[PDB]
Amino acid sequence: MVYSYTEKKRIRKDFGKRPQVLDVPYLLSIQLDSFQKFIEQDPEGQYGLEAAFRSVFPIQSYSGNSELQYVSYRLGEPVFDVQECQIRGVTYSAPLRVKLRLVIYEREAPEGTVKDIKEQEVYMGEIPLMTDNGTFVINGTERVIVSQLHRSPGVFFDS
Amino acid sequence: SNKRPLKSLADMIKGKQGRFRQNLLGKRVDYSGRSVITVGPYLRLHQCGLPKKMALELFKPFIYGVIREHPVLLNRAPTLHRLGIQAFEPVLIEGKAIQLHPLVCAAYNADFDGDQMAVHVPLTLEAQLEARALMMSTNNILSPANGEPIIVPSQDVVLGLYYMTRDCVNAKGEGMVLTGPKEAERLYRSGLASLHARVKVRITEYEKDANGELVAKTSLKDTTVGRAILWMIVPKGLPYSIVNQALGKKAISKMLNTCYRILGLKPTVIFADQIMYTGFAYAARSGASVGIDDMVIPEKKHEIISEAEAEVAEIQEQFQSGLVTAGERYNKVIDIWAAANDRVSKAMMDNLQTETVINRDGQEEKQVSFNSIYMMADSGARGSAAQIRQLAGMRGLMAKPDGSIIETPITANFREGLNVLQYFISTHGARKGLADTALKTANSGLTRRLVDVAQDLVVTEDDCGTHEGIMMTPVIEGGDVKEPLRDRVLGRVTAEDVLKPGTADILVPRNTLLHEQWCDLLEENSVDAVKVRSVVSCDTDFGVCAHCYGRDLARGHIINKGEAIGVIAAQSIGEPGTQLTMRTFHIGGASSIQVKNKGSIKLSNVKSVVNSSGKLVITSRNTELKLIDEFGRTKESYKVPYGAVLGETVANWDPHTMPGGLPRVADLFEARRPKEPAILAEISGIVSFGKETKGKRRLVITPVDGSDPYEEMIPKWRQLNVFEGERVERGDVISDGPEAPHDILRLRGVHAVTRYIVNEVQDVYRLQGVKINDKHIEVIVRQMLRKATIVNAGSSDFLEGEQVEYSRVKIANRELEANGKVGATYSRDLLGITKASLATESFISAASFQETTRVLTEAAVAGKRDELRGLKENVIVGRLIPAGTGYAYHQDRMRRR
Amino acid sequence: AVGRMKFNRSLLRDDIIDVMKKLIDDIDHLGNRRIRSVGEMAENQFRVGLVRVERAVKERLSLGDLDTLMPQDMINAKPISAAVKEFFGSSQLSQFMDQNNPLSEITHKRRISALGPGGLTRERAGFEVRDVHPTHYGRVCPIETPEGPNIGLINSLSVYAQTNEYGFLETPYRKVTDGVVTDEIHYLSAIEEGNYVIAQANSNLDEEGHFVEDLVTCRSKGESSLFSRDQVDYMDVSTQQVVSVGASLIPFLEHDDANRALMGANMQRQAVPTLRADKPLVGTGMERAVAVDSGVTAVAKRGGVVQYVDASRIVIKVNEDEMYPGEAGIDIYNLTKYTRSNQNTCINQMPCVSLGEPVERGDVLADGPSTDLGELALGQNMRVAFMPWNGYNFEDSILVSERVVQEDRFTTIHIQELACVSRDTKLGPEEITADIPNVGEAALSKLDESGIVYIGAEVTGGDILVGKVTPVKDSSLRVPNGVSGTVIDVQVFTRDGVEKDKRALEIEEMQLKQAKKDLSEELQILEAGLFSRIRAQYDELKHEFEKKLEAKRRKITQGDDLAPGVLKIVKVYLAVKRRIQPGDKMAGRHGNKGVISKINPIEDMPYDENGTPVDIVLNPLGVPSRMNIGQILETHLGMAAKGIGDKINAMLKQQQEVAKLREFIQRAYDLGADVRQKVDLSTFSDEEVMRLAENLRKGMPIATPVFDGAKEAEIKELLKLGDLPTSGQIRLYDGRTGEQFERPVTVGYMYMLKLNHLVDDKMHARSTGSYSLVTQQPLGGKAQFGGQRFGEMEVWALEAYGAAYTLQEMLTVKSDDVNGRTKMYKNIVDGNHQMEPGMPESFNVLLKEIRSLGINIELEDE
DNA sequence: TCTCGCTGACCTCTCGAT
RNA sequence: AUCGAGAGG
DNA sequence: TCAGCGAGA
Ligand SMILES: [N]C1=NC(=O)[N-]2=C([N]1)N([C]1O[C]([C]OP([O])(=O)OP([O])(=O)OP([O])([O])=O)[C]([O])[C]1[O])[C]=[C]2
Ligand SMILES: [Mg+2]
Ligand SMILES: [Zn+2]
Repeated sequence: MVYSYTEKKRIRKDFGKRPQVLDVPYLLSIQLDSFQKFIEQDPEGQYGLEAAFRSVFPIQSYSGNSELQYVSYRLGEPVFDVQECQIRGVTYSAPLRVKLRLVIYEREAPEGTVKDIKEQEVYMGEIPLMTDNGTFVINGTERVIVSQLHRSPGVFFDS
Repeated sequence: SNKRPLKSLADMIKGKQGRFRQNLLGKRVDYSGRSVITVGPYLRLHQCGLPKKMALELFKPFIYGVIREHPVLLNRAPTLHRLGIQAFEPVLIEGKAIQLHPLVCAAYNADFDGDQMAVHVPLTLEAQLEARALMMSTNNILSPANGEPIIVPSQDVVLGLYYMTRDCVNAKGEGMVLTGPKEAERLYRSGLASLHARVKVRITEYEKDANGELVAKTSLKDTTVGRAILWMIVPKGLPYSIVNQALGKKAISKMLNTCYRILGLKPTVIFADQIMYTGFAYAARSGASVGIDDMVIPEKKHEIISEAEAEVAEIQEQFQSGLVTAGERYNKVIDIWAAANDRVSKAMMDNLQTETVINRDGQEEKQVSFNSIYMMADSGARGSAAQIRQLAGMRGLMAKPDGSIIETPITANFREGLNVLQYFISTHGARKGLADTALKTANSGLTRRLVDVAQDLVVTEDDCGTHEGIMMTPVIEGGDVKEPLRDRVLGRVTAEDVLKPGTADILVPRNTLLHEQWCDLLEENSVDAVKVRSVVSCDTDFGVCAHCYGRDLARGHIINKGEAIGVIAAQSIGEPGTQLTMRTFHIGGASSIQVKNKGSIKLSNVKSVVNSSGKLVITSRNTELKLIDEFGRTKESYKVPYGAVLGETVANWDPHTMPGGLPRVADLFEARRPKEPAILAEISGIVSFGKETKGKRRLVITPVDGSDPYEEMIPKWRQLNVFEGERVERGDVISDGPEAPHDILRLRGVHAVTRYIVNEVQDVYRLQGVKINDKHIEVIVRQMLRKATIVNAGSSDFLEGEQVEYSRVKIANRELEANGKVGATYSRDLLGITKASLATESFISAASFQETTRVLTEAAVAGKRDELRGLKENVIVGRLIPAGTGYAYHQDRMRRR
Repeated sequence: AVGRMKFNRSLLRDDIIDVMKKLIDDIDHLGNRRIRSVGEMAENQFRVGLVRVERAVKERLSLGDLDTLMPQDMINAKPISAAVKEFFGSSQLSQFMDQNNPLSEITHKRRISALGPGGLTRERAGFEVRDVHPTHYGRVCPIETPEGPNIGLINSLSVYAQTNEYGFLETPYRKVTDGVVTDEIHYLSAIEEGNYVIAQANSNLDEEGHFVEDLVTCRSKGESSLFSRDQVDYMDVSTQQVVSVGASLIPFLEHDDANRALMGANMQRQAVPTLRADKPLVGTGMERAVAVDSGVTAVAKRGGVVQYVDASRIVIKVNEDEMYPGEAGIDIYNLTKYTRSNQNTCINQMPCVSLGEPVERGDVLADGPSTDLGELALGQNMRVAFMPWNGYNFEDSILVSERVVQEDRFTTIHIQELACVSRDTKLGPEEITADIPNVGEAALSKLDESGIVYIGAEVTGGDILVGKVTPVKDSSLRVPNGVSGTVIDVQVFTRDGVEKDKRALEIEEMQLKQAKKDLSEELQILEAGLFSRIRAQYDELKHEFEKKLEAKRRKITQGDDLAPGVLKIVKVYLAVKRRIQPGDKMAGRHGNKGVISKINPIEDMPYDENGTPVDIVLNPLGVPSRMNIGQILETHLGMAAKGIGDKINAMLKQQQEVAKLREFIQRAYDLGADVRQKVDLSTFSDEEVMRLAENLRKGMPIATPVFDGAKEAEIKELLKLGDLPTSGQIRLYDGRTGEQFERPVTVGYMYMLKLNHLVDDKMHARSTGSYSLVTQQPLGGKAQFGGQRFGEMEVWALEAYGAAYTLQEMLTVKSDDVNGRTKMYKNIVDGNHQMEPGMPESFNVLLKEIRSLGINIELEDE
């Protein structure tokens, strides 16, 4: 009843009576799924850095007809891997490269077309990366950010 | 910038973390250590295992220029009472952990668990002298809360003593005549005779003569080999009947108490050491072990479960019969499941007790089984009956998410497996058990309020010379005498000469301490009730005296001048709640009157109506039922509910339908006012009952012998039923309801209110199995009754009705009567412990306790002055307290030059 | 979006009006609370940084410019970086990971907290939030909660629990159609499962899947009641669905009360890994999953044949089907070796494979801490005797045989990191050179020419590791006191612009040369295969190899971003082995715990008829007082398992044909009333059977799933097969006297754990030292070398005793009386001890604070 | 008489960030 | 020092 | 939070 080579070396005697129909899932699947939703590219602005950008990216003067935009974003390769991040005592993070765009329209001429569009790629801070074990390396110390149990948004009636 | 609000100047004075409670009441000290504690069975009571690593540092200035000449103080973290700090003589040991004596574990609540204790070094010569004379573990034989010994064999020692002294049928070596205990030991060691063999031994015993001399008595007694061997460590002066029985925890406790009463201090500590050694040795030799087969599952449970399930199914008759309301259904389900639980517990206990059938010399006799679980149970070492029935019977009912109980039962024990549903149900009880020690301990930590309300009292004089006292009566509420008259009167002076049944003959003259011999003499008489000198009716001003107090429970004899009785009383009252809330998780989160003897039906304070049938139905709300036998009135007290109808059954009612513990103790100590009570004010004898057009029916009560009447307003809605209740006593019940302690005081008296408070507190304490002496509650009540309002002062300096210290009013009245003036009349006021502590003369104590900003504002605007006469003030200003050793210095300070 | 969905669902759907209409016409329920993980919180912090950047952009662009406005100057990355750095490092939910063992890490990563920003408060929380709810079933473990103020608020995820798209916890259930259970699985949330009636896992089923019993126990609407087959809609997927990962590791959990199960689940997390990981003889079968998913064990990414084996590294030759077209075909697994932990324990990886052994995907190649052949091994199997022994196991205490200490079964390695930081100072008072003023010749020779200590040197208390002098008083880093160990690693950190001393250059370049040699060897190992293939673009491969080597060298030589004001940081790692002694906390998996009180000689321990003594002696009185019968059942089952292992070992000692071993092991695996496991040895080869028997010679491991474990009859049968009494109790003889104990004593093997509560870490003793500034009182910590707090309750105790002088000296002479302390120390040292207590400085502080409030408080003389 | 602020709710250890 | 997060009793 | 407390309305 042992197929893996590791288990074939020493098979544990199982006294269980109930057949197993669903195998135990990955124990750290919650952290991996959460950070993968946060990091991975989202075609829609529903989850992650994409949804975060669609919130306050259009910063502009009031009725100035010149707004700041962007096209996409990309996460670079980390300078150091986990082991030497722990050794050096530095955060294991990946630089964030975002391509922003700016549009210029005619002054007091909304009917006229946009005068010019300026797009350029800009570095925006360091985003810490989570290792394969679901943990974070911050300042050379290995850290875990636990999930939070908070009341679901909405309306409830209680006394 | 930080999220938390900035701490202002007042925040550094008030609160738990303020200057007072964090730096003046409690300081960090030098010469202190800490480590884990391990068990040393080789230690004596005055000894503990102190690692050399600590001793090199703690005694470093002493080393520069010692372990035996200088004791040390061991201290556990809670320190619920005084015995949480004790003095030991240290013996240097290798390693890091501290070796603690097994006997002081109960006093410290210590346990070899990962638990830790602190070490303190008395530096000055006086500190060492007081450590040796007061805080030594050898001087701490008796508990301060009650005269019971605090060091007691437990666990392994109890099991060893219970194994030695138990007997077996047809054991090896039965029936042989022995020349003494030494021969019994020789046959045991040689393997010729068993330890449980019923033999006949020649025992020489000593009993104290009239002059106190020891005279020997030699006789052949039917005993066992184990009891004979055990007799060798029993000191001279005790009867052989102490060991001639299967010794449980209670038996060993009683034996130690008897040894202390007869012989004294040093014989008691030597006897305790010998008992511990013998118990450890013979528990090791016994080879007692726990196994899965030791738990026997009776076949009666498999039928009791079905009976209870059918009972509840019938009780909930498909919700179509009616009366399936949530209040009635839940109560009846709980009652049925509790009945099933106790039935199964009894069945399993009965199966375990006589599980052993032993073949005698040609006879198949039956005896008490030697089952391991049972031997751990009745010995009383560790393991309650609830835990045992959880193991081998059922788990029963569990704690609800709310304060209530689960409707569904676990219907399974722990030897058999539990379903996941049943385990999920029991998780609720687990959460409740851990939450009680996590959060409810704050409610107990009541203790601080009791400490501060009473910390000022110190025994100041030998005796008042007064004659007032309080009635002492047994408690027979539960069908048996829970508190005999000996327990109430022991170690307390007598205010009035106790007279023998009849007249002109007095068994006990007044002003004599009722010790064990006097209590035995009183028990020789068939009936006795003694008026005992109390502390609430104490004529001493600014303190209490020894005679009105009684005997020092820890030291046995009469209390000395200088003892801080208030702190001891507060600790004794506050410990049991704290200790019992912690031990809640140990459990695991789990209609008629019948008399002992038949006879004619008697009643007291009963009003009843004739039913349609011949049966009598009670109408009064408060009715007591007591039976009389063919010889005398039977000694029980029972309560007959409103709707009740009347080994003989003499009462019947339905508890479900009428046709808290520490919260209750706090309510009693805070002098809470119930809404309902309405009782007569002044003894008159005539109630006018005049017709009044007002909605609230008005009652005018006019004296037979007095001209001035009294008028009261009695709302009809608030008090539906009103009685006559005339001139029996000022305070007679006019309307049904829980009596208010303030009204009870004002109308009946200080003694009556003290009796009410003491009884109501002790009922709650006794329901949980706690035993505390009544003098502590009397001290607390005395602290409650300290303020008086001077109505119609007359020649006194008091202005109109203002709250004033009762001692000041009494002193002023005495001075005026010396000069001939009339003096000031007053009425005693009942104040809760919080309010009474906040109303003290000293503002430093009040500021340290609570309400720091308000107390400081009052003292500042009023320009108050603190004389620093109490314990807390001298602790804060870092001087000698006016108690114990510093009492003489403080008296010298008061007398000045 | 989840909020809008909840708002629509609650009102069965101007928005403010509809709320009032239903108001005129349980919060702890799961449907009202959702899970917020690290990703969503990081997104929220990014939103905060981004709105700050947007405000800055609006402020900068309000001026307006023609062709002078670009994306660069408008935005700034400083606020976003600051916000994310604050979140990762200072947030309440960003916690220092528990790294005692793999189970602790798993529990921490699966932890759920009700506290945190936008959440509850522990002191404000009541009993309703802290109690178990009918919706906790399968989503949150009811057993595992903290024992302190955080009870009920801090919770652990169940084994099978997930989160849906909206963030609500859900559980898997087996769909029941037409009275037969169907293998398809539907995940249901609390509000979704409330409608349905769910059968129990403990429901007997036939071969076709129909329920055996006519009436099947179920639950509905938060209550459990008996149901017929027709109404059943869903069934539990497993018996472990409710317990968490930590609670599912306890064998025979249904025989314990939930209190002791909680205690065991918590104490499994403080278990310290030992020298050798020892598998649990009695287990559940979740050890492999925990060990694999913890990530402490090297797991073969691709299946292949092992090519190189070493303590430090393992090389796998990937199979032909698993190699990428551009891949050379070599997988290298470097192993962690003696690295410090968060809790100062040791992390070690040891290979569990041999050269040439075939390996498939997912196989364990190295064993992390507390892991034995891919199985979690938190402790050591110990032979326990439940019997009192002269009071040395009196009150929950534990007595340990000296053979346990001799065999180093519970010896643990603890690594301590010490750092020496040199800071910039004007006029150059601080020195870092090896030569220091007033330094002993032996101490100077202990350190290298660079001023740092040699790797591998034994250091005791009061020895300098790194040499430093500052004005010049010696600022050299030294071990504080007492702590002793060996220098296993030294790390030197210098910035890119920080000046490097030649001796410091020597040490740093030695370390960098070692790292570069390791990197070059690792690169050449993979390049050898490509070079051999080319022999059968050599210049291009050589150029690529040189470029990779240069990049690795540049990365190694890249200066570290040191904090401003400091030049160099030298870190010294000390490793020491802690041996068990009286005072060390020991515990099992069933809530039982204790402290070793005596190390008993081997001959004094109780021994069997065969002369084999027991290792651990436990008081039997602790078993029935508590409700942990699971420990007794595990003891019996471990005795049976060790009996089977002893029979196998006996057949191995005298040469026996493989047929007999195969027959016995097949009989042992086939034993049981009805077990799903069917181990067939006929499939195995002779060498495989011999290796299995070699692994089983120390005891056959047993798996007992929670709420599905072995029955008593099966344990008795296993005891029978091993030629052991079925009662589980054997006749023991006293070692000191040779006299048989009068009653049979249960003896078996229980899995004992060593907790991170060593007595040497806890033993402390202070005579005198530093005092606080605001109040002249001793400090308040062992690290600060402070005294013990003499709280108010202890003052009450001394008042009750009447110990006036002891209380006075503790209040004044031992604290807050500066003149009193100064005179008392001289009096004690001189031998003639007299004290004159004075006013505590804290009272003067109180007086000054009250006077600063505007209230005049004074000391009236008379 | 009833809202309405104001008051109240042991010891020890580890870690990092300010 | 303070705060946050844990842990032991 | 959850009580209990007196003092304004
Ligand atoms: N003030 C205060 N607040 C608290 O929250 N806790 C305290 N004290 N303790 C102290 O520690 C004893 C119980 O701990 P434990 O683990 O030994 O439990 P236990 O039942 O006695 O024995 P066991 O663990 O073997 O089952 C208890 O009295 C007390 O002094 C524990 C918690
Ligand atoms: Mg303990
Ligand atoms: Zn008196």
